[PDB]
Amino acid sequence: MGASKLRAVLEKLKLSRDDISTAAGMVKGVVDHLLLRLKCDSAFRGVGLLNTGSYYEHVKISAPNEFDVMFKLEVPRIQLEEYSNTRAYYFVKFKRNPKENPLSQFLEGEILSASKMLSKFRKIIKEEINDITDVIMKRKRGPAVTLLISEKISVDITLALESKSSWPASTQEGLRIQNWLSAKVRKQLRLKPFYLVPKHAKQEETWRLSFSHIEKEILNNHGKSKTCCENKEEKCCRKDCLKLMKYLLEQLKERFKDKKHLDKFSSYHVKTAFFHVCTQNPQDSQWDRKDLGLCFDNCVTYFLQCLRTEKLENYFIPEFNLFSSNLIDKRSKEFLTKQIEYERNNEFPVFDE
Ligand SMILES: [Zn+2]
Repeated sequence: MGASKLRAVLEKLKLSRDDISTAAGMVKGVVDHLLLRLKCDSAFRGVGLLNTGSYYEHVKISAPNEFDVMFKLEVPRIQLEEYSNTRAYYFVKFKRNPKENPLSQFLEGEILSASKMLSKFRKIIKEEINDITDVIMKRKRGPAVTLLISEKISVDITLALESKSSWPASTQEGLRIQNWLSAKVRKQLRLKPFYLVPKHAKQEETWRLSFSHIEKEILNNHGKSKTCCENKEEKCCRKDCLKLMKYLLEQLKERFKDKKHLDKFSSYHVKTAFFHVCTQNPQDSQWDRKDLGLCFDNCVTYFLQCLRTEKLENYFIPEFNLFSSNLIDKRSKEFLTKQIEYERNNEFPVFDE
């Protein structure tokens, strides 16, 4: 219950709205030009922009000079094959689509090559950018490409495949929103497409499931009550809490920047944990504005338990553990645990620094 202070922090974050908005505009102008270029290419005919991520969830609170952008590509009749026993990684094949389809230039045997596709994606964007100081492309550190706009704004660009078929079985027990949002809503959401982003596992040519569009839909229609946050009597602190969790993690990564201890943690971990706290606390009355202090403390406490037990399930794919030993070592989780505990015990000093 340090609610008075948390409000002041939120109020401070609002002062960044204009810079972030101005920056978003420049990114948009550039990313629109790029989309027009991509659409001229045979391989990327059904390419489109996916308006997802923190900016579109109204939850981007820092870093006017950093954006993530996702392009989507409609890929009909996809066949998936699970990579090993990872529940989130897959190989991509096609259902009787061998020829007359421009995407087949990207095949290696029967599987679609992420590496070939990304290389052509990058090459197209580079060509376009080379045809036009105010926009450059950073060289490879491996998020397909990264741009620098006006020598100032860094934009990470991700290509995603869109599949309109039903979600893979590993999502069967995920998205536990039945008692928060409804069974009805869960049914409707699961009829929507899923996405696949290029992502190495273990190793190569695998793709990882992505649901950034569902995450956006939940965040922008987030109450048990259909009118949550539409009137003064129903202002909940759910987004405030998510904002504070993200800022906490950003501020900590900034503080221990010289250490490598915090490099593996990202806002996705915070966002994932936050959705789990929404599931555990399904009623809007558990997110009363006046209880901002208790609610933020639930979020922090939840996040600490994930660290201590080394378990943070992907919200969509329950068997995919974001905090497994294979992704993040015990020492890093133990370091973050200690810092969060210190921070909580001292009314969050990093919120002023
Ligand atoms: Zn609300």
